[PDB]
Amino acid sequence: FKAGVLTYYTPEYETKDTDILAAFRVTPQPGVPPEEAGAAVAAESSTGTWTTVWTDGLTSLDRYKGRCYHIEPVVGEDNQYIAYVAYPLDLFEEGSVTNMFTSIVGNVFGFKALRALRLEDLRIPPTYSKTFQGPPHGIQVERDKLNKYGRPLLGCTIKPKLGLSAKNYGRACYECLRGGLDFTKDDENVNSQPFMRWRDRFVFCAEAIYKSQAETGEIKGHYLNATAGTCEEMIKRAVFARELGVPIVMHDYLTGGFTANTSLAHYCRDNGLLLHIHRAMHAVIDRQKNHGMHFRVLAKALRMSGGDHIHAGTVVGKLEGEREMTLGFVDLLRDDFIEKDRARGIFFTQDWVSMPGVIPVASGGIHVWHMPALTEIFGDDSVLQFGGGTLGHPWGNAPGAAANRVALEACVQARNEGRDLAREGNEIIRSACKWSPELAAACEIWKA
Amino acid sequence: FKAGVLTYYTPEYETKDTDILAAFRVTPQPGVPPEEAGAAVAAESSTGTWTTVWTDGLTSLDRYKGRCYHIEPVVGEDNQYIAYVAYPLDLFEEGSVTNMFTSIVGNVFGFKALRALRLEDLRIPPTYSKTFQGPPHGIQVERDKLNKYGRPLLGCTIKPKLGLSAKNYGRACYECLRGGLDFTKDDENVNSQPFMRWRDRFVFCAEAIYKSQAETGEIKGHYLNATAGTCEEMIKRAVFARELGVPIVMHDYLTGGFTANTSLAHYCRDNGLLLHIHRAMHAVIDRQKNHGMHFRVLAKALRMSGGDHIHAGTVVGKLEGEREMTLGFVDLLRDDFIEKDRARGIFFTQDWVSMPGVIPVASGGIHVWHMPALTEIFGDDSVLQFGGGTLGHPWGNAPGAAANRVALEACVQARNEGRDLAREGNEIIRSACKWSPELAAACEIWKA
Amino acid sequence: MQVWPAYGNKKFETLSYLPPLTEEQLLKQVDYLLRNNWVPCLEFSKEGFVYRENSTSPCYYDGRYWTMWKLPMFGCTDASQVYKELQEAIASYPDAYVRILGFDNIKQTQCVSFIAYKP
Amino acid sequence: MQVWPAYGNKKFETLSYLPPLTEEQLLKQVDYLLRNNWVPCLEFSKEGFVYRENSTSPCYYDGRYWTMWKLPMFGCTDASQVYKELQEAIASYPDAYVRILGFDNIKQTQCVSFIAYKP
Repeated sequence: FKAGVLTYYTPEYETKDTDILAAFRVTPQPGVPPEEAGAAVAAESSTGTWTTVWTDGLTSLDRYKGRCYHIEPVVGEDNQYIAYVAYPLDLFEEGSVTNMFTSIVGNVFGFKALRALRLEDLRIPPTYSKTFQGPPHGIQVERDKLNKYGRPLLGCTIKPKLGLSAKNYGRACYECLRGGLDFTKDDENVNSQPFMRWRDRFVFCAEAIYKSQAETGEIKGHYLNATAGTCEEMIKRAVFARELGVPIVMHDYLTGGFTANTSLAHYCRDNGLLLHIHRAMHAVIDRQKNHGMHFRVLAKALRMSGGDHIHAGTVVGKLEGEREMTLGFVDLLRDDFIEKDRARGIFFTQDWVSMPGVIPVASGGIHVWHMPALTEIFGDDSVLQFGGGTLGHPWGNAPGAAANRVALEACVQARNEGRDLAREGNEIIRSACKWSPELAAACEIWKA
Repeated sequence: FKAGVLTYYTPEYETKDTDILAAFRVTPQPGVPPEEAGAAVAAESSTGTWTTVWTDGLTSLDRYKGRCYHIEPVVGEDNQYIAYVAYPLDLFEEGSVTNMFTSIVGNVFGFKALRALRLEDLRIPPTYSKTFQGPPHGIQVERDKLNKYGRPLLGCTIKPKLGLSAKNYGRACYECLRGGLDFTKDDENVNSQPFMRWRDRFVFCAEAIYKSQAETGEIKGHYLNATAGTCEEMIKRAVFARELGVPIVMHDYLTGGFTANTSLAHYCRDNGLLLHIHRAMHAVIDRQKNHGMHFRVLAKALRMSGGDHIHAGTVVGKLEGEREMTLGFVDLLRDDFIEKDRARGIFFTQDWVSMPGVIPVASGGIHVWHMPALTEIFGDDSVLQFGGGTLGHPWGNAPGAAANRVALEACVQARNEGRDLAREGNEIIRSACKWSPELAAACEIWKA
Repeated sequence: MQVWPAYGNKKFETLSYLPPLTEEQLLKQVDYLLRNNWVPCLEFSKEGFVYRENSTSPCYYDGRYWTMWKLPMFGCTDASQVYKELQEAIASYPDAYVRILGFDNIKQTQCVSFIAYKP
Repeated sequence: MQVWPAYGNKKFETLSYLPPLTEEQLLKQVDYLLRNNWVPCLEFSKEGFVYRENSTSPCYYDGRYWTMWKLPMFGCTDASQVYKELQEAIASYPDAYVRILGFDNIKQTQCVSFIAYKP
């Protein structure tokens, strides 16, 4: 042992089937070569230390180091590189997304030699993913529980999010649900607040769920937000939803956090509740191309920690490259086996070994004229959210819901007959306007 | 009500003493004027909607809107602005940092018209902060419980973080503590893992705490990491620390999350445990000047959610502007009343109305020659962490701990006599080397 | 402004907000199953809707199953054979609702359900 | 390589890893209190260290208090007056440890504690 101040760059390392793999987009400081930057990413997210310590001689630290095993340049960027890092399975606490994030992204983003750093993807090996419950139910079970097949599901976030009494809030829910939406939704911000306390909201929303279900003959739900300041409060709210017998609750998984989210996913599994996940605050982390974590990493983490729905953004008003990235992480959320595909931002082949998928939820200023594109791009296993697109209908919530349900079913019918939604979508909608006055009224407010 | 697609810019609005205020660094897209960008920040973090909804007529939505009440340019940046936004008290669930973050940063960072966005500061009004427990104990109570006065506290993170058996890990702890450190520390990554399960680590670390305390006559602690995949597991670990009678546990508050952290802070208050907080993953959020959230926001949030220590980085090897920013949020963490001071990144006067302060923890490659600077800059109410700076001493952990304790007390003694640590620091250390062979040995390994 | 009908407008999930399917339109929906190698299956019930008699625990409902008409039509090559069986089911149970299910043996799940006859 | 003493090296928190304070050095530590408007106070005990007799609950320890020598020296202007009282405490309790505390009436807390005499 001697005290005192590219070991982590191993380009010929063969990844193990038990390794957790990471793809980092790294921007070195001026004068830092890409190999030294990749080595630093691996060292500073594993066993790197600034001075030698005698305790290393009590173990075999090569068994615990992260290894940067490949570096590639990024096209169009003179100073960005993708550095691939392998982490041994033994670093990670079983079943803990919290520890997975801590271990991989806990420290390295602050290293001085890295001007910017973004985690783009993780390869979750089956040996590690089998230590997680995953979604409380997942896509196929949810469809069977709710008796819903053959079309995207439809939801609406109640607006204004704050300002309504609990009873007026529930009235809006009932009118949306009775017109043909499957779900209404608490805003991510709606938890418990002055003038709308959570238990009052739960009571009136439950009344609305059951009134609309009895009226329509279709099973209805409302994403009752259980997000709370403490774990005890969060579970208290899920417990009352359980008592009310309603089908679905909601969590803001990033602002509540993964430790609370995993607890709630366990409670939902144990009690038959579906779990709607909102990704509030994700753009603090995932927006900039040069620094943070891509949403697909946050999406894989939610599938592991547990949720039955997850918000996934929109594809309309987006360029082809952005839509391709969305479709990539939609497959990572829904499918059992996803082959590597860099054109869709899938940096690693991902095998979920029968962990159920999560329903992606599309949202963001969408209305009836977006129904062909949304149906074509997401397919059946999606929830399409129409907030202003329902409450903004000139005849009110039930006709607005009906216009959205008619538009969607018109698209589904035409698709099933073999028609091309990408080219015939506007005509399919116009044709339905001829017999649906609700859809015709929506189509004059908002434009193709 | 008519269906269909700078209202939020109110430059003459007078902030209310109950308002939560936010200072955003906003980078507009090309062609977006700063007033429209500031209006968008306020709208997209409050009541903005893409189409009119009839339900607005059931309430008074002006009572729920965020208002951008001031915009200023940023010197040296042609396209950055500080936009100040006021949020009504009624938006926020009492006692929930989770809801505060959701409400303010949940949505706005994704708005297309904002090329980049960073939350720099929050004004937490007393009316809202009084709904939070805050730190389980806080600076003054902690000093009284541990019987420690008149100097920074000293800690050491055990390395290698993974690779040691629980017993070998505890042996290293005992040797550090017996040499004069107040604390040893679980790495943020050390939770429960193959080859070192948490309950085994707790047993051996407790043995080390008590052996070193009996030997030295000074109260000792080890930050036992309770961070876990679920809330139930996290509390289970705190419960066993409680049974063992040890003084301090630890949480990774950002990766575990605020809902779990607030629960653990409550448990610690109820059971007399001090709570050490590690800020793992903060640089994913807080590193880039143009996007994310500044650490001072994450620091205020921890003080509210609850912790007795929080990692705060280092000041050595940093330029004067960086040190000024650190001192700014150190005051925000420790003090009762902090006046606005833009030179230190304090955008708002902050009144904590007797909520206790949090001890900042300095860490990052520091060793004996940094003791004058660290003591001068942080003062007594700090923890100085020496990982490699203890375990890297050529004579082992107890002499390395002794060298650090001697260096610190030499600095404290000289400061108390009226000497200038900024100019005499190296000579104070050299003088102590004359009678302390442990310090002399450390001073030849590492350099002034 | 028209008011969405509050009575006499009960629904049957996918396609039930559309006008009643013509025979040609129904055959096109069946052909969609066949092109996708999904197995059509008819089921029928005089009670059209879910209820909650035996439990109100989350996601428990009664009335999600109807009664199977014969067996899933494995090896069906001709959509008119499903229409033929529809007419047999109506003749045996003219006071029952009848709907067409689809089964996906690769996903290993039921994947389609749409109303085919109302009394 | 020297081995850190494992016996006979018990400690008393701040300054106890330094050589024993000379009288001049002790007066300088007291003057530091006075310059900061902190109130010196002596306390003494034959038992030098904490123990855990009555509870082992977290952050409970016995032996954190010693016994007060007279009262805190409010209005002290002269560090030699603290040294004078130190010699009185030693004379009355020569087999006791004696240490100097400081009290901060603005923070409203005890803020200093350092050993002044060992038997």
